Amino acid sequence: EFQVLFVLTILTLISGTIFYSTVEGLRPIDALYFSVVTLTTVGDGNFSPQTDFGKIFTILYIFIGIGLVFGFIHKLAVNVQLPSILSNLVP
Amino acid sequence: EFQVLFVLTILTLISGTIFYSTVEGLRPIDALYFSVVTLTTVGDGNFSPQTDFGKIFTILYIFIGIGLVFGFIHKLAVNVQLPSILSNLVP
Amino acid sequence: EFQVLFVLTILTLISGTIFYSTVEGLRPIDALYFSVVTLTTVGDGNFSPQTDFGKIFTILYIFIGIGLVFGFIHKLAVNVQLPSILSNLVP
Amino acid sequence: EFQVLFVLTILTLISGTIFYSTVEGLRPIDALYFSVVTLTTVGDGNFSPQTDFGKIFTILYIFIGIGLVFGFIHKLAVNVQLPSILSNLVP
Ligand SMILES: [Ca+2]
Ligand SMILES: [Cs+]
Ligand code: NA
Ligand code: NA
Repeated sequence: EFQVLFVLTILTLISGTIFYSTVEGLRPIDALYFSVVTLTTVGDGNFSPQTDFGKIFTILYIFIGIGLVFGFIHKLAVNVQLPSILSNLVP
Repeated sequence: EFQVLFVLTILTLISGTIFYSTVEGLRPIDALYFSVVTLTTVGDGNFSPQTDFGKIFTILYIFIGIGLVFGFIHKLAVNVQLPSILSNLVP
Repeated sequence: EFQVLFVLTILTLISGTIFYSTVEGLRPIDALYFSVVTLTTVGDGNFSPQTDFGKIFTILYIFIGIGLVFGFIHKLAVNVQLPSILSNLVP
Repeated sequence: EFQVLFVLTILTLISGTIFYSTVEGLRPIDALYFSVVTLTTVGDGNFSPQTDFGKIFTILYIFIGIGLVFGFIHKLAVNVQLPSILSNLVP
């Protein structure tokens, strides 16, 4: 579950990294950063896609990627950080 | 369910597209982009409504549209991407 | 329930409106707009508090106000828009 | 529960405050502010990490910290503000 959500999140972020570095001309790390803050809804206060292709892609990317990213965050905390903390609350 | 949430999400986005292109003078694609990142809470780091009508509309648009948009995202992932992935996890 | 969440959301937004217009010097509508996009997590890409008092207040405002605002959105959609749409799905 | 989530949220914010003030050169209050709006997904419309170390750290910080911060907000409202309001609804 967590492994598949992890793999799935990685693939979605790789696609965004390739898209923004190619179409929007961002350095790969900046494309990855933009993909991450976009799908987590944090957003970036400096950059917004400048091309129409970039705007359309971003719209579709958000709708398809938000659910998955939050599912991963949802499990990464409930099935990986909770116990590591819950079990660690046992005297 | 997914079909109605899909239709309902589309109508909400069409209203925002018409509103921002008319009152805030945005090109339609930019108005659609702003509507999408606003209702998904991603936000835009470059544009904020410049008119008071735009600010009031945005406030009301957020309260009314956020629930619907996330319900759609909630189903688009649970009832359309999960199985397509879950059923695909079957050896 | 919806009435109390509505009243409670209004009071929280009035406090933010008074705070930002006084301490950060924003016009009331801009202070209300900032309060709304902050508590809904949309954010504003143009304005961030400029004073240390404003930054501290914003931090506390977010932690205390986010839960309430989303509870209101949660009910405004589940107990006020769903049926109005659900009951309207009945042939 | 609320006490542990409170302590855990504080430690996560202290780490971000130390990181951004050191690597990104922000004044401590600005580093704390950035950490808070980032983990709550509000975002900041003015500042984005300028260094690659800062961008990578922010990506990891978001994935690890978002779940915890929202769990805290989730309990701070359900187990600390609801009753204080619910019990106060009793004539
Ligand atoms: Ca900006
Ligand atoms: Cs945001
Ligand atoms: Na958000
Ligand atoms: Na934002």
